[PDB]
This record gives sequence, structure tokens and C-alpha cells, in this order.
Amino acid sequence: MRHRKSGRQLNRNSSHRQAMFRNMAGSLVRHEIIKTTLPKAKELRRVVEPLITLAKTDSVANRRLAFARTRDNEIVAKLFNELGPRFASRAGGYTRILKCGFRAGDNAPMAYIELVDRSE
Amino acid sequence: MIQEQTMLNVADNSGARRVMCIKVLGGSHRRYAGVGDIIKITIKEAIPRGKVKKGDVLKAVVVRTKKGVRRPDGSVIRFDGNACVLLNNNSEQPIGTRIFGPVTRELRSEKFMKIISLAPEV
Amino acid sequence: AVQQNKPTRSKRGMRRSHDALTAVTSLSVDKTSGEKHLRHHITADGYYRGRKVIAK
Amino acid sequence: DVYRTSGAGGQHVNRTESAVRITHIPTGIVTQCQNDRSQHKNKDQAMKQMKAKLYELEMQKK
RNA sequence: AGGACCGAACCGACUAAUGUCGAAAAAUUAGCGGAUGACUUGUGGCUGGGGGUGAAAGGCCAAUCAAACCGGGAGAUAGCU
RNA sequence: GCUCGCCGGAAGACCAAGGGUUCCUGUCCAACGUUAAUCGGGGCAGGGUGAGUCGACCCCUAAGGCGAGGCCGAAAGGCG
RNA sequence: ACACAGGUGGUCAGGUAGAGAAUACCAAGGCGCUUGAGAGAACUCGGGUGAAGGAACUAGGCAAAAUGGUGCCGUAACUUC
RNA sequence: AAUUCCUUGUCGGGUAAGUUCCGACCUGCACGAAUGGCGUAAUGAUGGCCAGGCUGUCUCCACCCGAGACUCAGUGAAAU
RNA sequence: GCUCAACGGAUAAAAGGUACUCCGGGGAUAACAGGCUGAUACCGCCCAAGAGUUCAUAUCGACGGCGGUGUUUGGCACCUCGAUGUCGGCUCAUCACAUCCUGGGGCUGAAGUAGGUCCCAAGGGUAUGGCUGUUCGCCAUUUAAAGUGGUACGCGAGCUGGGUUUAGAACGUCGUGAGACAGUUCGGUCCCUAUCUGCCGUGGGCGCUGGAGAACUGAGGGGGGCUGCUCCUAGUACGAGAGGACCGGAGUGGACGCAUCACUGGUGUUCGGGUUGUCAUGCCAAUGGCACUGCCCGGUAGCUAAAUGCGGAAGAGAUAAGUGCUGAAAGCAUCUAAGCACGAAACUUGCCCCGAGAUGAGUUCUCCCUGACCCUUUAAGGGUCCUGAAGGAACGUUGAAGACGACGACGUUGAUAGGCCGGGUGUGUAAGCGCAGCGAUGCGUUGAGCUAACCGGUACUAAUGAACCGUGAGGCUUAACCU
Repeated sequence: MRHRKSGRQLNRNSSHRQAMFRNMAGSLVRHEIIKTTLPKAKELRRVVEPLITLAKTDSVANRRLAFARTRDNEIVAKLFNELGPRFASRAGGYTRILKCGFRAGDNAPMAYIELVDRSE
Repeated sequence: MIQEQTMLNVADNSGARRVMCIKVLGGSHRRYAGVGDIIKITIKEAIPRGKVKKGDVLKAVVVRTKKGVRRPDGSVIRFDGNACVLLNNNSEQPIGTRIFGPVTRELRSEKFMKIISLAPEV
Repeated sequence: AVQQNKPTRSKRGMRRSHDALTAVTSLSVDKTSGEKHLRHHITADGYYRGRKVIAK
Repeated sequence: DVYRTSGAGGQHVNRTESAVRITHIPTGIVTQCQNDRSQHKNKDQAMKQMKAKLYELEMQKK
């Protein structure tokens, strides 16, 4: 009965769910801020942050894993050269969660997830 | 873990080959039979020149189970295949003399001292 | 399965007794903006606790 | 022994009919009689065959 | 060569489940039968109500068949409701 | 616009049948769409269909229909 | 009757593996099926796995499971050969 | 017997146990020779019965992945 | 005079089938169930010779008699034919004892052990399969025992549809034929989202006469209530030998219930790896997508069982059948009539859970609130402004909590959740590179690399300060205590 379990299903099968956050993670590091549903955002943190943790330690193998996941060269271009460098001191918690309001379509709790830095 | 309709291999030179559990003795509506339990079985397969033939109903004591038994330390003894030793339904005494395999320490209940003494291992 | 008799308007009203919506009472003005926004929610202009974090 | 049996139909009916079954332990013979439609008389006609069957066992041992 | 075999398209409809105010006024899903023949299918014709057609069930004849639909006898008759 | 997923002897691209402007463009959002709609096969207005070689029409026939005279049948009408 | 999981004749129908128009992944091209967002109870439907035993279930091995391809070896009773 | 009421008839086999099954007897209620009789290889989405393989059908159920179910926002029935 | 078969004669000319059926009606009239009755069935008593070794009271008990039960088959049509729409099985049950076991006793022709019959007792338990459509029954193997019935022959708006009852077909028999049957034999749609009552859970409101946060008493209610074997006592008592107790104690199993993942396993489509076909990143390499997770092999946390612990009481009071004591009515006898003592898994408690809505609304502990005006039906009044505490709620991070609520933790006065660090655990020698080899590939670097829910720490992120609800000493009467 979900005792001590973890990870939200989000009404999607594993394949779709995994591909979902993979696509979302890439779009996150591209604009540094995206508007999505609260539940979805709370689970996005468990994906992007581990990647940023892998960006702090540059190498050849990590870049392959950074490509293994997210499957995009544009992302690895932004990573290891922008984030990793400017997030060396930050000990975890690279993402901020801000609750915007409610979607006017289906009345879903919309939230603005952005990178803690976002200097501009 | 030997219930009804369970085929078992013989671990004695009684002439039998394969038997089948038709009723696990013990309590009322007892499900399984451990290693140290008695079960009424029938002979579904035997050898030509034997002291017992196919179609006989007699008691038999289990000796080897795939489920195995546990020890007071929590360790188990998993076997490979199910084996049993034939007895005399009325006297409960073993029929054959030779035992073709190892047994468990649990049979040391004095009621089956012959089985332990005739066992090659354990 | 269906109703054996027609439920009166009385039973109908009593059933909707716990269907009345609740209020909000969680209003709060921003420190800098002062706009009445929801508690724990950012303002319309993108403000929060005195910071236009959205710049929208 | 008294036990029931089903019947025929045509649409949805359910007609249960009783049958008598006498058992003689000393001989193991079992005689049933569904000839009549009255428990008592069926038992009697069963006893008719029961006594008759027992009478035949006498002639064979004779 | 084969009313031969295995097996798609195509035709059909044995089993099970779902469905039963269904997505659907007999379908879907997963397995099945035939699959060069007594095969299947498109287009246009012919046979019609106590007659048509029928590898014959009394089955089909525009979702309606031990007797189609429409109009008229006809506001039939009704010891019954 | 950038990614993700699905079909791919089809959920693709063309004709006949059959519907009948549903095609394109501008514009509007009450009604219609099983939700919202600045969107649409929705309302309104304008516009689009160009053939000696494609098809029909045309010439020639099949099953079969009609059928001058003719035969038959109360009449209708039937066969030819 | 509907913007309905149905029905509707003919033509073209590629690359890799493959006997194949099966099938799996893709091309050209076309769509994500016109309500969604959370939750992750019982229970229902569609599926996966399972200790030991192996039909003991039941009207019945229904359903599931299992077997499954090519080459070669080998193959009984019976027979209309 | 797809036919046998009495009847699960009586013996053989098959199972630990077999009202069904496979041979036999003949006491054929009420088989019978184109209302065809007795057999018969092959064939059969055919009826009945065993054996092996095989498995959650079952002893005995447990867990997990999806679509509903439950909550929220929009729309919004039906039998009775 | 024919002729009126049915003889007030429908004219004096007139046989059947339908389960393909159809229409109009009936519980006026049948089948299932219910109702009344209780012939029959079942059960229990009364007298009784005899059978029986002597003796019926050790039972049985012929020949006859009197009643109860409403479990059988029937009798009567009271209820329903503008529907009460099924036999059996599965699941789930619940009640009555005329008890199958276990328990407490009387008698014996029960020596012993072990049985037979009768009395008391419903607490709890009251099998697994082969054949059949099965109720039933037969057989096999158990067990302490495998009880008898009621409950629409319990339960089909819970399932199945095997039997039997729709339409197809075949065989025997009967009929001239349609078709039929004390017949049997293949194939044959089980519809419905729960308004009310009820039941299993869970909340909102208000009330408890001041408000609030906790801890309990405890009426009352429910759950739980089975039992075998082995040894000991003692191989004693009894006994001719063979056999072989009561009582009390210890140990160990079967079924059942509760709880729990530490152990052995299952699962673990969020972890690691292998590998087939194919597509893409320009190619190799390395990876990702897809094909049930593509197919597979292992696996953490959880959940879970086949796994691991625990329970059933003992005891107490009052009784049943029964054994009694004393003892008169009746100078004796006698358990009873006064009085007194033992006496069952049964009754009330003892064990566990719920529980003050027990409106009869309890008790205890703690905390907080003691401002001016008016109108005044002069009221437990209402309104304005000033005050609004204790605490709660809202919102937020979430939970081994959870359908939604509710409940628990925390809210920077910080470890609630996520991230991060370390380690654990699982998986098995990554990538890149160097060397060897014709190559596939291997070796070294390396038990490395990668690690979801696990554990110990860290405020980097998000839990904002405040606002909102909630108030201003709590009526009357009487009595007891201080002025």
C-alpha cells in the first residue's frame, strides 16, 4: 500500500514517464525557467539536480553519461561549460520551486521552476 | 512441503521406483508433510524383481524435500528432489535395508534409528 | 437498482448540506508590490516576498 | 434412505420428485422404487421388491 | 495434377473474456476453419407474399418472417381487461 | 519553432461509386463540437472547377427490358 | 439517427533482416485518435512474475502455460498400399 | 448400444477408490439387413476416456506495471 | 318416419397435433416457496408376557394406547400468472439441540483397559479425493469427530449453467400421419451505475449552559472459547495370564486467529548487467529509442507468505445433571421442607479491542479571558467603537497516515521533504587508454564503474513575518459557610 515507497507515477507508463523528464530536463537547462504543474515540477528536481551534480566533475566518461541521459549535444554544450562552472560552490539544491497559481484550462496547480543562479 | 498428489522418488532398495502421496497423515485436514513426517502412499512405479509391486498402499517416511528443513540457527538444508523411505503400514518398520542418499538430522527420533544407521551421510 | 419512491426536496437539500464551497481567508499583500496575492503563491506581476523573481 | 430427483420442463419449471432407497446391510442389496408418486406406497413397493429380492437370494442358496 | 498440406490478403465464425442504458440494435481482443476451388468479390439484370428462394433451418425476402411492408375494407369482432 | 512517441501492403498518396461547395481566403464566437476555443467539415461574405488526346456522351453488342405487325387473354394485361 | 473502436471496389506499395504483401524497426508521407490535472484504497478490466506440488480445480485440463524454424538422422500398429 | 426400463446388471483391465471409458456374456422392456446391416484406412474448430509434457486452474494466494475507480476544474444523462 | 351420441335437441351433414407458436384473461385454476392440517414421516412416553443362563427393569420388547415437532410425501387452493423467474456446486454464512466429538455424571452382567444405555450441556470445532449434473449414495484414506435440521429444500440486483425446461438432430417404442413418451443422447445469450433499510469503515455540524489542550474512570458491546500424541506419576491400583487406570505435571504437533520482516524465499516494468533484430547520433566506438520490461539473468526498500514469535488459559463467584451433610413433617428412613458444602468447554467475570452522543452527556490536571456608551419589549437583549487572548484552523514541506476528510511530525526559535557528502546494499572488472592476438577477443589499469525507496550528518532549495476564526469572568433557585 505504498508504504515507504517513492516516485510519483503521474498517470503515465514508465517508458513515457522517463522520456517525459528527459525532454523536460533538456528544456529546463535551455531557458533556465519553465512553467509546469506543481506535481510534475516536484519530481523534476530528482532528475535535473543529479545531472548538475554530474556537471561539477568534468571528464570524458561523465560527458558520455551526460549524453546517455538527456540524449542531446546542445545540453552537454550548456553543461560542463555554464552550469557546472558557476555551480561549483553550491552544495546541492540548484533548483527553486515557485507556485504561480492555477491553469485556466483544467484548473491545475501551475508552478515556476527555475535555476537558483539565473543571474540575469 | 509434500502435499497430496505428490510424486516422490524412493531412497531404499525395496524395489519401488516412484510413489505418490495420497494422504498426508497427522492432524485433521493437514496440508503438508515435512521431512520427519509419515505419509500414506501408493506405488506408481517399481522394478520387476521386487518385494513390492505397483498398486500397493503403505506408509512411508519422508527423508529429502526440495523445500528442506531449518536449523535452530536459522540455516536451511535445500535438497534436490523428493525422497522417502517405505515402511510397514501396520508396524511402521522400514522395508528395505540400503538407503541411496543422505538424510537430515531431524530423523533422530529413536523411532527410526535403523534409517540413520543405514544412512550413508548425516 | 433504482429508487422505489421519489426522494423529496427535503432529502435533496440535506444531501447538498456538505456541498457548500469554502472561503479562502488566506489573502496577503506583498511587501514591495502590495498586491493581494495568495499565501505561498507569487503575485500576478511575478513578485514574492518582495522580489520580482519572474521579471514578467 | 430418502433422496430427491429432478423432473421435466417446457419453459422454466422445476419439479422435484422423491425416490425411496432401501439398503440391507446383511446382504448389501439396494432396492429403489420410483413407480408411485406417494412416499409411503413407494417405500412399500420398494419393500415389495426388497422382500422379493431377498426371496430370490433364498432360492439361489437353496 | 490435386473440392492436397502449412500459412497472409480475402471469406467465414469454433472457444474464452470484455461489452449488455455497449464504441457497436451481435462488435472488439487473443487464439482458430477454408485459403486453385462445391472459392470469393465488384457492376448490371431475373424470380415476389401464401408466392419467391432454399447443400432444407421453416432459414432469408431492406435491422421487421409458422408467413414482409403500405393503404383500404375497418370505428372488423372481443361473453375478456 | 525545438525535442518525444505511433502507423508505415497502413492511421500513406491517387481514381470509380456516392454525397453536393463540406475546397481556398477574410472575418465573427451565442447556437453545433460530448470540455475551453482568438480553432474547425460551425454562421456570414467573396472567390475557385478552363480538355480534339482523361472519363461520360458517341459507334457496336451480352444477360435482360421494351417491343409495329402477330398469337393469346373477362378488362387490365402476357409472350414475342 | 451521432464528428460512432463497424462496413466500402480498383491502382502504386520502398530500405535492413526475413521464404514472404507475415513480422520487427524505419523512408516518402501522415497522425498523437477533441476533455484534462492529481491520487496510487477496496474492487473490475488488460498484462508480467512466482517458492514447493503439479489437475488435487472443475460438468470437462475451459482458460492459461507449453510445443513451435532450417538441415540431417530416424519413424510402429494398421492400410484402400 | 446415440437403442437396455429394471440397472451403477455380472465378470476382465485401468485407479488407493471408476454411475463415464475399453473388451465379454446375452436375461434384446422395445437391434436388425437400402426406415440399409456389420466393419473400415484417411479426414474432422466433432462426442466420451486415459498417459506424458506443461503450467497459478487449484492447495493458497502474494507482489508489481497500465486503464477505471477516489479527489479537483468544465459539461452533463438514463431506467424508475 | 329419419333424428336428435351430450336425451330443452347450437340443422338431423363434422377426428387429432403444437416445446415455431401467437392474442385476449386468471392465483376465479395447477408446478417452486410460504399458510392452515398433521393422515404419513420423525421423536418421546404407557402397560406388557416373552426372548434373555436364574431374574424383562440388563436393555429390547411383540399385541395395543396417548401426545409433541411442522425437518418427508401428501390434503385444501388462502397469497403472487399487468412475473415470487432456477436443481446442484462455489463463496459467505447464522440459529435451535433431539450431541458427532471434547467436558460433567447414574447403572452395569464395565474385573482391568475399554464399551453399551440414559441424564446435563451449544463454548468452540464439525475432512481430502475417485464415480455421477448431483442432493443422496458407494468406495479409498484419514480424524479427537468427519452430527441432525431450520434459515423461499439459506444465498443466482454475488458467480457458474453441468442437470432440467426454447428453437436444430439422432435412436428405441407408440401413432396411418402430424407428433408424443415411467424414455437417453450430442449442441444450446444468466440483464441492472444502489434512492431507502441493513451492514463494514470514515468524516462534517451541533450539543455537553464559559472557552480550550490532554490523560482516564467506566455503563454497555464485540472478539477470543478446538484438540491429538509422547514421557513422567507408575509400566502403580485392578488383574488368572494378556493387558494396563483416575488425578496432577512437563514437552511437542495439527487446524485457526493476531502481529511482524530479524531469518529462508516470492515480487520488486523507478537499480546493475547480458543479448537478438533494427533505427538514429556522419562512420567505428560509446550510448539512447522501439519490439509484452523485446527476451532474459540477478536485486535494495517496501508489501507478503510457504518464513518467525504469540495466544487459546489458570483462577474466581453462582449453577446444571449428580454426590452430599444434618434433619423433621412421618419418634424410623430420607439431600430439603428452614439451613449448609462441592459440582461442566455451559452463565457472569478473568484475557484483548471499542467505548461518556452512557443527552443519565462523568472525573482529574493545566492554561486563558475581570473595557466604555447608548436604546432599554428594562432582557440570560441587541447594535457601535475599542479590544480579540488560550487554542484551533487556514496555507506550506510531508508521513512506515491515508479512497476524500480525518490522524501524526515540522514550519528558519528548522532536519519536514528534496538535493548534496560519506557509508551501506545490489550489480559484477565501466568508459578511455596501453599491451598481446590474423581475428573474434582477451589481459592490465580495477572488486572498478554505476547504484531508486536504506542509515548517519549538512540548511544549498522550498517550508515568510503576519493575517482569519475564537472573546471581555460565565443564568435562576435553595442550602451550607464568612461579614
